[PDB]
Amino acid sequence: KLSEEQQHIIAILLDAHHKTYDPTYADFRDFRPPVRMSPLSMLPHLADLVSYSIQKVIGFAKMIPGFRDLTSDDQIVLLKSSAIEVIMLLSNQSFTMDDMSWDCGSQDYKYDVTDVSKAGHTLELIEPLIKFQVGLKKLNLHEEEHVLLMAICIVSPDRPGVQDAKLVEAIQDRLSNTLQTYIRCRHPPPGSHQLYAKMIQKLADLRSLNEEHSKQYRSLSFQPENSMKLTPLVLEVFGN
Amino acid sequence: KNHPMLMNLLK
Ligand SMILES: CCC(O)(CC)CS[C@@H](C)C1=CC[C@H]2/C(=C/C=C3C[C@@H](O)C(=CCO)[C@H](O)C3)CCC[C@]12C
Repeated sequence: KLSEEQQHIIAILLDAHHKTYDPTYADFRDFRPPVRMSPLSMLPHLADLVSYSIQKVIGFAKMIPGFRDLTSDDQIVLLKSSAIEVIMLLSNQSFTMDDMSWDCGSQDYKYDVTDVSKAGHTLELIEPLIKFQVGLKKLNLHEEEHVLLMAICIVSPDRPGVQDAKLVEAIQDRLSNTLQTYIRCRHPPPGSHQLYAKMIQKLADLRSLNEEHSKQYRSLSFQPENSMKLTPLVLEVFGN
Repeated sequence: KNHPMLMNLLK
């Protein structure tokens, strides 16, 4: 019941993922070094991590079937708004339920609540972010469902500033139907129970996290000396 | 709209 096109779409998204996500995290050594102590000591390191991840999110989006057909301005709008959400999704791969932290290959590059707090964020974001990572982890998505969820997150028509919303929605619909059919044919029970609905709920959760993140980003970036620690791409994307 | 680097990475 999974058509040839839908098996094609999945193969593409999986490939795009493999070419844009490095599970060895080798490049992290290029970042400004993580400093754990106290005042914003993790901002330069995590800011570089984010900036790096935006580049990977961009590379992924471009390989989403139909994404290229959008106008450059719609592409910009979709990436600007979803980037932090897709990074949070991407990060679930490094997130371990063992100690509720993001474990990226080593101890220096192991990130926990106190590391995120030392990036300038409060529990008002961090609590639901971990809550999100745990609940997403519990879903035990196939990698196919993971990459589909990320594509669907990027191509949302209700994003602020979207012009050709009809065209965006058509692209997303084709992806949603690909996901829904995949779960029915490829994801066995009980793991497939209400799985689509739960995955959609996660997209709602990400909107909320995106909103809280923006508020706290405006606070942090409001101060030039902290804004000074970010990267040009992070300012361009998370900025106005 | 005024996103040089984002648009450059998109092309
Ligand atoms: C520095 C402040 C800033 O708000 C950005 C302006 C981000 S802090 C907070 C909100 C946040 C979101 C993603 C989280 C994390 C992501 C982890 C990743 C590691 C790996 O899974 C990965 C690899 C890509 O190769 C992901 O893209 C990102 C864990 C730590 C905390 C991170 C950075």
